[PDB]
Amino acid sequence: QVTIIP
Amino acid sequence: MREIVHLQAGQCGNQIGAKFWEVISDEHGIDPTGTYHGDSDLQLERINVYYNEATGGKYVPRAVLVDLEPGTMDSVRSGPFGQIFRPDNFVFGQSGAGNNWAKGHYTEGAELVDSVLDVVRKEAESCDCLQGFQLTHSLGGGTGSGMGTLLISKIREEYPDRIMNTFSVVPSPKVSDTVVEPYNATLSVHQLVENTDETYCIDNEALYDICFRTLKLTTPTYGDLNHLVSATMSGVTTCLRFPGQLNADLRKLAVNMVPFPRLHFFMPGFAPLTSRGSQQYRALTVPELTQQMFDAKNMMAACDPRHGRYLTVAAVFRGRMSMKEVDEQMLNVQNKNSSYFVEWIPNNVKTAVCDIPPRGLKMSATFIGNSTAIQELFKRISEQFTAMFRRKAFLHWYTGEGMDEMEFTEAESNMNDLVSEYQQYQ
Amino acid sequence: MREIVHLQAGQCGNQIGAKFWEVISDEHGIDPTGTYHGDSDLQLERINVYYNEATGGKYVPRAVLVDLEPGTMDSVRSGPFGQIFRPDNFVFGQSGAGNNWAKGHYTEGAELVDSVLDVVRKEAESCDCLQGFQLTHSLGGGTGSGMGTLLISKIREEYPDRIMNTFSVVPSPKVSDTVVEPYNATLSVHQLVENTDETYCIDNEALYDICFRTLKLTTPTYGDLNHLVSATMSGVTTCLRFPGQLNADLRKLAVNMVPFPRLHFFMPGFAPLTSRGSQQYRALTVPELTQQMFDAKNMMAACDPRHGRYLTVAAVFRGRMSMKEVDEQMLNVQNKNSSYFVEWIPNNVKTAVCDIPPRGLKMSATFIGNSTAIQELFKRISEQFTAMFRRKAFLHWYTGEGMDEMEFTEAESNMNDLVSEYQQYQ
Amino acid sequence: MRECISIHVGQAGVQIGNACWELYCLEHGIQPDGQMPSDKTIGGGDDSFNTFFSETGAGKHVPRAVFVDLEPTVIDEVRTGTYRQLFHPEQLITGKEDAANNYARGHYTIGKEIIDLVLDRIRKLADQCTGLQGFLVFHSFGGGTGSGFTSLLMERLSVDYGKKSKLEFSIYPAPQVSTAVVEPYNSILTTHTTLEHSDCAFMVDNEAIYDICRRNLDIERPTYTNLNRLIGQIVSSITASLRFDGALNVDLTEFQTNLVPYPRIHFPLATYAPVISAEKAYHEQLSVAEITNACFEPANQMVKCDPRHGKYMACCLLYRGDVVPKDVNAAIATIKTKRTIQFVDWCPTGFKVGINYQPPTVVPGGDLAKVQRAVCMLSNTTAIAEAWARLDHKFDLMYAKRAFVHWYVGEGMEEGEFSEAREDMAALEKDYEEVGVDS
Amino acid sequence: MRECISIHVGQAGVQIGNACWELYCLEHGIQPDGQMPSDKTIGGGDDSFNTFFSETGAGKHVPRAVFVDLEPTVIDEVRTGTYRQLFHPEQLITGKEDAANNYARGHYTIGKEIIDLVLDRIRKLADQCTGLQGFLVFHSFGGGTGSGFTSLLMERLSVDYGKKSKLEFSIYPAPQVSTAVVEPYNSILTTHTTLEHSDCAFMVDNEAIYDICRRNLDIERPTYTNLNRLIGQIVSSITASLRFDGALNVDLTEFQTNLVPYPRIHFPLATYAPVISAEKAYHEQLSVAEITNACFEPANQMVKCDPRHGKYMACCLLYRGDVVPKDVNAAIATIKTKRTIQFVDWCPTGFKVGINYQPPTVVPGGDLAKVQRAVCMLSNTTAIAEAWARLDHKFDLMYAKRAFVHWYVGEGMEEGEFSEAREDMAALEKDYEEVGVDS
Amino acid sequence: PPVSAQSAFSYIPPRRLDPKEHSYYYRPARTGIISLYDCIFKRRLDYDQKLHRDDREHAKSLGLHVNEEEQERPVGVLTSSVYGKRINQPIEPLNRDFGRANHVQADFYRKNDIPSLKEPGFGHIAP
Amino acid sequence: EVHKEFQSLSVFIDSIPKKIRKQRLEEEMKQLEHDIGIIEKHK
Ligand SMILES: Nc1nc2c(ncn2[C@@H]2O[C@H](COP(=O)(O)OP(=O)(O)OP(=O)(O)O)[C@@H](O)[C@H]2O)c(=O)[nH]1
Ligand SMILES: Nc1nc2c(ncn2[C@@H]2O[C@H](COP(=O)(O)OP(=O)(O)OP(=O)(O)O)[C@@H](O)[C@H]2O)c(=O)[nH]1
Ligand SMILES: Nc1nc2c(ncn2[C@@H]2O[C@H](COP(=O)(O)OP(=O)(O)O)[C@@H](O)[C@H]2O)c(=O)[nH]1
Ligand SMILES: Nc1nc2c(ncn2[C@@H]2O[C@H](COP(=O)(O)OP(=O)(O)O)[C@@H](O)[C@H]2O)c(=O)[nH]1
Ligand SMILES: [Mg+2]
Ligand SMILES: [Mg+2]
Repeated sequence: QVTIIP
Repeated sequence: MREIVHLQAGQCGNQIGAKFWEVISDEHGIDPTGTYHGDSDLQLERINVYYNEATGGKYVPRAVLVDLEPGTMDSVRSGPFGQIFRPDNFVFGQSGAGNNWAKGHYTEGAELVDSVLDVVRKEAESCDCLQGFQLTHSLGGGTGSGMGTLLISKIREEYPDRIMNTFSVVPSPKVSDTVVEPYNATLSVHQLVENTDETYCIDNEALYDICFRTLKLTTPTYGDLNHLVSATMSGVTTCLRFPGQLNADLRKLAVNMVPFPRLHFFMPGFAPLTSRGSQQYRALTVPELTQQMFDAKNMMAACDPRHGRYLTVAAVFRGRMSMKEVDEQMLNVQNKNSSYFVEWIPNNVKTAVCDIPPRGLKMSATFIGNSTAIQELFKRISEQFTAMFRRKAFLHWYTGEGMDEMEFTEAESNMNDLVSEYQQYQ
Repeated sequence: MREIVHLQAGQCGNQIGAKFWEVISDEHGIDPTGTYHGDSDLQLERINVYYNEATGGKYVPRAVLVDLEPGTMDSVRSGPFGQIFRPDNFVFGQSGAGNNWAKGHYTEGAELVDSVLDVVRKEAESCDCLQGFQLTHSLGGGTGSGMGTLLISKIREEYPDRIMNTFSVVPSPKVSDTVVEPYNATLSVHQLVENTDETYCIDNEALYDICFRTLKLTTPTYGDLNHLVSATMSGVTTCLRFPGQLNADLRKLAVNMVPFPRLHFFMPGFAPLTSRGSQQYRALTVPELTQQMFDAKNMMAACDPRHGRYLTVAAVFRGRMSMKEVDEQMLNVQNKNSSYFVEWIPNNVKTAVCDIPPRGLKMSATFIGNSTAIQELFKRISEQFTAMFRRKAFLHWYTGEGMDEMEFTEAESNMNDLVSEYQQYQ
Repeated sequence: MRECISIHVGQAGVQIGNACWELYCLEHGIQPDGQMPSDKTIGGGDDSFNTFFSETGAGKHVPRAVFVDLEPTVIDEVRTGTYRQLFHPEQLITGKEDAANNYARGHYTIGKEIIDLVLDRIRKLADQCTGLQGFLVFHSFGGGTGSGFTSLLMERLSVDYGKKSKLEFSIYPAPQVSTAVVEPYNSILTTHTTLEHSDCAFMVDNEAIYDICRRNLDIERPTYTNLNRLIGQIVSSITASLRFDGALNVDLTEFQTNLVPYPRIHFPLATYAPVISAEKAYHEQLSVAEITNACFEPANQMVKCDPRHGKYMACCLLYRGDVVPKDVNAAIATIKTKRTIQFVDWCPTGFKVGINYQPPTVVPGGDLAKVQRAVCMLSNTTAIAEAWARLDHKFDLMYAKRAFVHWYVGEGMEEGEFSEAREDMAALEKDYEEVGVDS
Repeated sequence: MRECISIHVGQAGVQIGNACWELYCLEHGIQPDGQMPSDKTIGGGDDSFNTFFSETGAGKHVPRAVFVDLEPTVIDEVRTGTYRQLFHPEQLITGKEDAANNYARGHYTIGKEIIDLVLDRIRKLADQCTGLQGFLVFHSFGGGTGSGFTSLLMERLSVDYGKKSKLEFSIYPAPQVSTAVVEPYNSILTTHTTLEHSDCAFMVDNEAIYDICRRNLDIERPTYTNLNRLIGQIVSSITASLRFDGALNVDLTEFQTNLVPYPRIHFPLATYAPVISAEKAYHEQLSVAEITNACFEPANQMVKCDPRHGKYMACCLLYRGDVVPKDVNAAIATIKTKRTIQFVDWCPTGFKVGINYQPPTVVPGGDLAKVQRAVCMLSNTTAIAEAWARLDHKFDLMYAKRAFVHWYVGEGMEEGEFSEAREDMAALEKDYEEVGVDS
Repeated sequence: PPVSAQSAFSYIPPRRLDPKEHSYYYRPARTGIISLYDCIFKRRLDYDQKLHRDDREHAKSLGLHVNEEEQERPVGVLTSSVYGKRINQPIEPLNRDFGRANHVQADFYRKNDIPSLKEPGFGHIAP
Repeated sequence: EVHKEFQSLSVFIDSIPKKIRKQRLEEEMKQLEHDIGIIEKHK
């Protein structure tokens, strides 16, 4: 539902 | 619900098979790990068709990967989706095929067929309601053709009431990469007409014209060529996995497009194809898609549709649209080209529609075509067979492994018999 | 709703047409990007006539760009409004014609005719109601007059009842830039008389004198001559795309000015053409442009109207005006000039008035004349052809490519017949 | 209970009909939306709009108009204009490509596609009427669609609806001003219909209204938006005895009998009076005894003819507004004492009158002034022998060398029809001289 | 206490029932959840919903239909979509694999293994009903399940329930548009059942309802979800006499006596009127004398047939909404005076009229408009045999080359039934010619 | 481009339209779509019921405020829009005295309820 | 800008570094669209 990237 | 067993054999099939499972893992949102990451809940409702539930919610594909050389295994397991296949499904020997039909069917293939047939029995009874069989191989190879048609003969002795979905890469005239390829072609197609129900023929030369003209690719590598086959590959089983307005299963396509037990050789197609230069200039609309399907340039086999007659056509659609526009241009193209089709079969074209288009696209379609223009694909190999048989060239590799010379006679007899039936029913 | 196809052939006709697509995109408010940046909803009311709307509200023209020298297309795509075309419609070869009529019609164009008819068939069977065509070329070279009239002969055979609107730039005596130029026009007019609905004649000499005296332009380059032609190019079809008080399409214009099947060559014109200084000193009223309309210096050809007789005259007006002013101003001109006009046709004027002018001007008009002044132009070309043909000069290029000597004598017979037709009614 | 059907054909008929339906809505108080504001059954007069409109259950009012054309570039202006809501969306009939100044295109090739949809709405509209009286078809002689399409439209109504009048309003080609060049060819083909399937076809030209606008209306630059409002007032005066109650009322059949003396003489001339601006009406008094003298002025008739060269057969004067019936009686006696006004000896009586108490209502933005009374003249004269003589000379010269013929024979219409229709108009000229000579 | 049992078989019958059961929940004010809140008129009306919904004592209402499909991919969207809580979990019977567009699979091989579940759920439903009236079975002749699973069901429901009526609503192949390929086979093999074990089979196609939505409702691109809403209105119009009160009601046994004159001539038409969008309702008014002439025109028939070539045999008119019986009888006398409507000699009286006191209800977000009345026409005629001639033409040149046969005999059939079913319609078209001729 | 090939008879930019007095209309140009990437990629998955070709969006005057801009202008740019301009400003009030009616149908023919056979009963007041 | 450049190149593909620059622009376009997609999808 959310975003995460390195 | 309804489950499909996938068999992969040969060098050509094993590369396409990694590209098979590349597409529908993205369609169903399956990671290389095996965990489902997606956004819609419609993808999980039919996931047993292609994947098996395992421990910890990880899915493993129901595919059997067989090759007599471990070299092709080292490529598929080290690829993008190489870590998803089951470690026990990899069955391999140690001696290469050597592009011989004898090393795959009579001498070396006989020892490994018990190992192959045991794993599929562990997979067939793992399915709840088995639907059909999907095999992918190359007729011009040694272990794709020699061992691919051996599995057809053994399995059809076990499951008589099933359906066969084979996808064969046929030989090409100018891009001939084997000197023994006309031998391995005729010795495979002789058993293909007997113990199958539909044979989907694909050629390499016709896929180069699609990349050169429709896509305008500067470097048409094998990573993009096999992906273009994969779109038609996952379009034939669209309605077994997704809801639709008019669902069509594989036995429904079988009754529609098979008038006689030996007129069952088809062609494939993929409808929404555009280039990078003309992305902003073409319109993704059903009348524009419909004309694209009936292009002579958009067929995957090196036989022009105009020099033959279309017996029966099927068109599996995807995406959301009104039904009558699909029902109109599939009728207009029948009336405006009446000399192309035949006169004794009303309603040559079969229409099917789904509800979910693929990712990264608006709508989609899939072309499946029966025609009398498949004569030129089989006469062109028969002429290669007769010129080499009269000089007995390269026959010592075949008589030296345990086959008589008379076996070449019925193989040439049946292929002249097969194209006789196409011409008699013209 | 009503449609016309556009085609561009030859180097001269391509850049004139390239100026055309810059002109109407301004009147319809289309940016070079392709978006609609305009202020009135009457432009979008009938915008499909020349444009195909792509999805997302981007508009592309209905144009086919064909030639033999791909360096010309590199200039057009680098132009101001060159980014809107369709690269799938782009047809080009590799060997130039070298200004040879036999090269464009029999040597090179026979292998390219299949690719140019397949792309005009894509834009015409996607149509709703098709009126006709607009092909721009010139009679001076081997590229524009060789295959330019070949596209006329192929389409008219396969479309029997349509309208052809070609725009031929006519060779001139003084400003000849080609030494084989009379040989290009004589072979081109052989099919233009028979196979064409109508032809506008444009002379490079008359475009200079309009720019020299009426415009008083310091530098009359090729960028301004095409804009001078393109104003008349968009003026002929204002009754199709814009509402007007007196509507008349091209076939209405076709039946008015063609009394006999071989007399369909029209002399065009534009109406509010002035200098920079005298704009403050003039008055824009409908009686004022009529005195400007009938000026022999304002005609786009070097055919003196006072040396012949007028068969049929037309005038398409634009902007708001009282319609009684128009009828009196082009009835008084027949009364005060009776010997010039014909006597066996009463009411020589056809009236057309639209309600929207070109932008930046209060109102505008367009002049179309069908007079017997053209016969001096035809006897000019036929005399220069006669001197060259009797000495067997410059026949060495054509004869070795498949040309016979009987066609040049037949072409002279077809020209001199047409000269006798015009003087027959004088 | 009394109704009329309005059909509009071609650009000339339809754009006149845009002026007709704006005059009709203001006369009854109905907005262009179609809803009567506050006049439902109170002050209503439910027969006042009944001859032209149709009331719905909600309260909307639907006209009796069937707009038909072979171009979209004329009909789509009212689909997007003010009157998109008044008309029924199936009444608005739209073609794809025009006959384009060709009789044979609008009669033989293009027209036959659409007529079965035209007649199917004529059948649909006629069944809603309790009692039908006649048609109001507007067209022009010169063009191709206005000549071609209505020629075979009337022959279908002549075989389907037998005993119904067909009041046709035709725009006639002027002797001097003319737009098309094939106009002499089209009118010769048109008049073959008017001699058999027509019962009363009024003819009007463009040139005479130009001069009336010049010297009476005092307009320097006359416009097509001003010709049509003047034509729309006459057709609103013909049907005045149906909307309104007068001293003596004339419905459609009553003035048909006393105007048509012979089966081949049914082309009367219409004239309106008084046509003045609002500048000159203070300085001019208006009385009954002089508005009818303005009718018989040689410069006021709306067809370019000289009535002093011809003799009259019958006349019809439909007075409106505050008109005393005695003042008409003294006005008729004034006319026959004039020596210039010539009548045939076989018609001792020639004047039919009509009075109505409804004064004219001018639309806002118009140029016609407010007058107490107005009179409309319908004269059946012999003066239009010369109007058909000059047009026959126009057709004779162009046909002598076979000009513009190869387009008409291309559609299929065989060349013998040009000779067949020419000798019919030769027979029509001789019919005036057969009956115009005294006994 | 007047009940109806409806069976939806195949992909077509189930897909209509999604839009069919949309209306019956809306008419009685019943939520998709299955409850009735404050929408009830007390003191009566309890039998209005007792025809289709049965009241579970907890307050839940469960429907009275059986959904059967050998393919689980269609019911799975009903089981998970909008109506998961409405239907009872045991009225959704599914199989294992589809019939694959084959009559052989749907009737012997896989159509036999699930019929004991299908027939016993009928027996559990029929015991609850105090008064059973008949069957309303929905399927398609061209399908594999529709041709298959109806044929042996009618072979077994006609011995369990002898004298009960059987009303059928099937989808027939269109003359030009046709989706599947084996349709000339599966249409021929189904009709051997219908002539012996089915009393009155109402038949429609797909092409004739595409174009009705084109120029009447002004929708250029209709969808299957638009076709099924229109068929869902007619069945609720046919059943409307059991639900509500009226001037004179026509129940199930009534209009089978009025429309079946011979044991083998029982194949009528269907017609609904008026079919308009929301925009045309305001302009054209809706009268009793107009909506009945829409039914008899050839353009509004929902089967691609020409009624003018045939000769009518018997009819039935079923008016709803505000209807006065004077208007109907004056409208019928209009019909009898038309020469285009032709009747046989042996049927002097041919019109049966039923009235109801309920206006139609429109679905939210639908295409149809709010109309204050309705009419449905159920016409027996002899023009149906023209539609069965062209499908017989499809069979003969396809069976001459023995095409598509090995898919049939390989499942358990015999080839001899192909000749037996072809000779059945040889005698059937012989019957319509022998009956329609005048004596 | 070459400077000799350049000319200043007609230099047309990507035209930002001037203040509304400078245009032939009183309308500024539409801003349109500001992102070409959004215009190309964010198309519509849906289809409309009433338009037959998805190529031509404005098929039959779909969503065009032509008459609205005509009434926003004081006088129209079309001659065909002259007729209905001044309806909202009337000159004379309507005359309704001489209008035909049906007093015969209003007084003689009644619908129903048969007043003769039943007593006046409730709510009857003598005239 | 990458789209304008790519449509600004000519129609010939014969030259080796012309082909290289076309391929490099195509690869940049694919990576660019992948970037925009993985930004836009999650929100
Ligand atoms: N009174 C009046 N006459 C008009 C109007 N417009 C055109 N006309 C007349 O109509 C004549 C020609 O007919 P058209 O307007 O072209 O219409 P048509 O007869 O159907 O001919 P086409 O539409 O071209 O087929 C011209 O000579 C004009 O005099 C108008 O708005 N008002
Ligand atoms: N009008 C209409 N026809 C439908 C609908 N759904 C299916 N059909 C028709 O059903 C016909 C054939 O039946 P099928 O679509 O094969 O479905 P089926 O009856 O279950 O047949 P099988 O799945 O093979 O057993 C098609 O030609 C469709 O026209 C629908 O919702 N509306
Ligand atoms: N389309 C396609 N064809 C392939 C591919 N790999 C091999 N082939 C074809 O397979 C033929 C040789 O097959 P081969 O490797 O000898 O098969 P094997 O000996 O049975 O493993 C060649 O003619 C190729 O055209 C591939 O990735 N894609
Ligand atoms: N108006 C205009 N005319 C041109 C232009 N370039 C060349 N011409 C004319 O074209 C004629 C030569 O025709 P040519 O170029 O040989 O025709 P081609 O064979 O089709 O290329 C000359 O007489 C020029 O006047 C231009 O940019 N504008
Ligand atoms: Mg017109
Ligand atoms: Mg099904």
